Amino acid sequence: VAVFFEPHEENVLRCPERVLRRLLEDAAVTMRGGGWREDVLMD
Amino acid sequence: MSLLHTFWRLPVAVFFEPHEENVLRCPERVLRRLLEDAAVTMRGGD
Amino acid sequence: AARRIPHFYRVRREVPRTVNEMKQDFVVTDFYKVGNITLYTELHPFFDF
Amino acid sequence: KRDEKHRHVVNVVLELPTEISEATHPVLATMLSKYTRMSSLFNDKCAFKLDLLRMVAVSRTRR
Amino acid sequence: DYEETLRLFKTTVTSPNYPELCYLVDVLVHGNVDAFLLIRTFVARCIVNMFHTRQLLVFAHSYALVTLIAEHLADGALPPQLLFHYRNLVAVLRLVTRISALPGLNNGQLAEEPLSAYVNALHDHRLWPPFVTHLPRNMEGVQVVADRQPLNPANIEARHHGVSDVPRLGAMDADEPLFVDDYRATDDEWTLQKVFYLCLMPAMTNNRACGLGLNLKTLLVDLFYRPAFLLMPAPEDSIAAQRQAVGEMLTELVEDVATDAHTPLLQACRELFLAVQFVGEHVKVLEVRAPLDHAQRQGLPDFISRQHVLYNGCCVVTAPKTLIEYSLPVPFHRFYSNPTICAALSDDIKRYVTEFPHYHRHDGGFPLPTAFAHEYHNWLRSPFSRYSATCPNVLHSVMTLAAMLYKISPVSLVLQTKAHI
Amino acid sequence: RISALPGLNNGQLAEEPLSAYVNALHDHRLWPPFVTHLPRNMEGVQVVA
Amino acid sequence: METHLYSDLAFEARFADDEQLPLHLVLDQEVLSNEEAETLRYVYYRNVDSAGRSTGRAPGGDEDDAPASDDAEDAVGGDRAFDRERRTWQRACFRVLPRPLELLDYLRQSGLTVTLEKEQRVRMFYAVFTTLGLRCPDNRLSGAQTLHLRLVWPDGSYRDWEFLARDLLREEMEANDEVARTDEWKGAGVSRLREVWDVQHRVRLRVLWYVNSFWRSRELSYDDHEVELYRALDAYRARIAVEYVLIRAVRDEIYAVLRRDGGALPQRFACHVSRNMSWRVVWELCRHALALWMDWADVRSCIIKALTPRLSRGAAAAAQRARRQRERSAPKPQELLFGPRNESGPPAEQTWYADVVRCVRAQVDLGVEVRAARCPRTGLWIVRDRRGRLRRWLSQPEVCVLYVTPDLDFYWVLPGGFAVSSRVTLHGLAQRALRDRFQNFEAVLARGMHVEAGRQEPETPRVSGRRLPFD
Repeated sequence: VAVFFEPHEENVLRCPERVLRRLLEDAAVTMRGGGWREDVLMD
Repeated sequence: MSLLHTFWRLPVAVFFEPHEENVLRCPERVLRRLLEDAAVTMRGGD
Repeated sequence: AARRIPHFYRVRREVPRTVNEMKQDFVVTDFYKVGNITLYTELHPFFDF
Repeated sequence: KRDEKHRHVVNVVLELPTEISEATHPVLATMLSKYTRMSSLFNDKCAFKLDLLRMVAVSRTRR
Repeated sequence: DYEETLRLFKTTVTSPNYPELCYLVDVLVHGNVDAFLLIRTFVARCIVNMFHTRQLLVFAHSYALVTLIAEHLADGALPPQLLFHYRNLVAVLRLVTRISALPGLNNGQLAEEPLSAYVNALHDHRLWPPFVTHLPRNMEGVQVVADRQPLNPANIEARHHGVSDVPRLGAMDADEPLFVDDYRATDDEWTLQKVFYLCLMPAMTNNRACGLGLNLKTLLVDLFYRPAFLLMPAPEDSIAAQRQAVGEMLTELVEDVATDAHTPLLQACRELFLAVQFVGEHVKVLEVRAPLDHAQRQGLPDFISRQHVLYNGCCVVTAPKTLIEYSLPVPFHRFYSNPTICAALSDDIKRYVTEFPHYHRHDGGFPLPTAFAHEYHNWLRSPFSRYSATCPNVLHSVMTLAAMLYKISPVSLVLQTKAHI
Repeated sequence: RISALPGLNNGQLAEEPLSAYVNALHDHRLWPPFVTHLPRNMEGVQVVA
Repeated sequence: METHLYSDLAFEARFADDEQLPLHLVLDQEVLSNEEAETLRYVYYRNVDSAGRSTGRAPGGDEDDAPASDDAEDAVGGDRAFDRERRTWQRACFRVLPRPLELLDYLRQSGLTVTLEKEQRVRMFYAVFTTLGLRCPDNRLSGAQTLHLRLVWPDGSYRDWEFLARDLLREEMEANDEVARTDEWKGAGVSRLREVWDVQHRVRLRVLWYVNSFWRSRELSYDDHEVELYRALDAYRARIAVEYVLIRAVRDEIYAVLRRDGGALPQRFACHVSRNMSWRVVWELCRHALALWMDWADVRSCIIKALTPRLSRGAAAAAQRARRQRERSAPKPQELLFGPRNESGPPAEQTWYADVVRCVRAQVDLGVEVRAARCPRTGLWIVRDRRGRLRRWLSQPEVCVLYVTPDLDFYWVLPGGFAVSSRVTLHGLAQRALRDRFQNFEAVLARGMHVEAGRQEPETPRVSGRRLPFD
């Protein structure tokens, strides 16, 4: 038998600072990379 | 140690078949092995 | 495909069975009994479902 | 000139030891005549090595 | 009564100690007639010596090697017994091919296809042998896929072994241009290949076979880059000097296997060396897409069948030990998918098998890679693996496997029924 | 080969495969009388010296 | 056969006004499946010049070149844009031959004298015959023009192919009682047969050149300027990128709102959670799943599939009606006691489309349909399958799912239902690109269907070769 918490509007899943840092660095690298798929098809 | 924040201040005991509701059953080993296998899989596939 | 073979086995997750392979493992007379769950797919000799 | 590029392809790319010189290997010179004509494919030196190997093999076939 | 040869085949194929150089010479000759003719004496002496020291018939793993051995090595260099064993293997192939078709009734053609092809899949060109050396003569409905798209006749470009080809060696890892020898297998030898790989091999090996491919480019530029091979004049000093000249790997490979006293080790190494000029390329896995024959095509018209074959590869029955680090295991078929061989060849497969011991079995239930795992779209399905995994090694088992490929088409049913089969 | 049931034992319900449940010759809990190497797994097996 | 001759006659009749010359096409099992040939309804073609302008839109530029601004009321231009795109598409005459044949033998067996250079037989399991036109505004034809091809099936589904003139006319322009035109047409025959490929190199189709085609005699001029073809290439690049820039906009919106909320993600889908699950692994799995979705997103992603019905003409009137029905005060007692019953409010269930990505093994699913309803006791979302079954992929720890609503609101979901919510910004692109690349086919009346709209579909016509030919 395990205990679980019931969903509701108030609850929230927080983010660690390091994880958010890594996500935003990946987002910036992806935006600056310029490896667009339509560019691959045009190539 | 707190990343989840809950409205309800006291948890309930799980019941009923998995077809009735969505629950997160999650052994630590299962999750860790899943992550460590998935990480390399994304890298595989000018 | 010639070099990505280890990547498939690199993850330690099971691979589900298929209907035909499950159909193979029944004895001749045991095949027709109600315990055979694969009978609902055996609609045609020349075509499998 | 040509000495720099020739020494490049024979030493930095082919990694062949110095004691095997030009006059001691005529098929080597014949291949080097065409090897320098391409400026790319100098990263997988094993390809040039293999071509030199099988051209040496071709030379010593009595047929 | 060809039985004594089949017992020899069973003993040699299931042998753990099957020699290392057999796979290497198989891929070096690549199934090309000229390459075998260049190395004709070496393979004959190796066969004689290996049969003398070990009571087995080597070279049995590759169809091209055994058929060229049976043909060319007949004139000389072999004793009559071994030649008769190889000829008996070819005779078993021919005997079962006679059973495959219906020779009495198949006089005619339908839609410009031979009437025997409609009866049995052995005679159908849309069925490919799992291992390929040369492309077939017929490509009417066969779309061969190399990377994504079907191979236009412009992407297939013949290799010429005599002069240069530096960019071809550089392109070895690449896939899209399918380099081939300028030869095309005829329908008869196509049927023989299909027979050898589908009927004979799993029956004799009990489905314990496997396929592998080599990083041959990196292997040869260190196995043969020794100065002894470069400076070949147009030996006999000492054994140790020969070993130092030739290298540790080749010494391990060849030392006692082809090195009779009438021809020291270095001469055998040079014989193997001249054959390298027919170098081929890296191993590749090809997908075969083909719609069924015009009689089978009445139902499910859009059924494009997916089939997978190995090109520039090898069929092996035991894991190598001196060629481990330069080899890749490629289980692709539901035959040739032994978990043990590929587990010994690669660490990741070994860990996957040790995690899931129930996959260690050999009844065709081993999980093929998701790319190859299309059972329904294949011509051969689970019952073939299940039957072959426990069948006896009698020749009748081979002919039973051949009989199971009789087709379901209405014309095939007519031809079977008129013969009262 | 004869000890197990090769045509039916394709499955799993623990760390132990189905072959462990059908024959004691496969499962790791029955050690051989003479041993030099300790086996791969000892989940529910303990050695007392 | 008869379609090509009739199309030659018809294009000859109308060349005075339209100035389109006919191009005869035959297609085989490489472009369409046997089912699609057996069930083909309409074949359509559209011409795009070297400037990227469709034949049927104003030459100097149109208001469709202006961008659209995300509002459902003026939904990507309303019905007028649909009418314009209807006007630009032209319909051809086509025939279906379902039995296997080879064109050389079939034409020799017909009255036409083929005269090809070599007697190489070309076999095909089924043949669909069609003839398309390409417009030259004057006696000059350009090699940078591109022609689009569409095949339409009774379910409203369609596929798009486009190829440019210089492949269609690579060598053709360099090769330069009373008689019925049918007689000399058959007696003159055909001699040149070439293979043409789509720009993406995805479809192979054959073109036939009948020597007695009327377009021969006009002594028309042809040329292909290099800058003109460069313009055609860059315009094609602009056309092909619509779905990918939309997906990138979704990516940037996801990252922007993930930055804005400080990484704290509130729950929007109802699922039970545990305080003692390791959520760091969940976060890293979310990162990997997001990267994989960025990689494998396709033209059939949920965002484009949801954008597609927004462009239909019914959307604008439906948006007006829905907004007016929401724009209501409390109802007066008079209307409650007397008169008609109240207008039915929006339903408690909705139809959604979603993209599901898996991290355990490389696998995504894109054209997934899901039904959405709100759980009354908690006010959160519950995802149900099309048959009514509950979707369990929310519980599965290896899965992240992106949902898109009909009103272009999208939810990004990691395990536990904790979600990231933002609106789609279709502001980035001109109305012309969205309206040209994706739009639902609107049926025009033909044989075997009721004239009264909305009636039950009769048996699909299904011209077939497995039966004896019907007459």
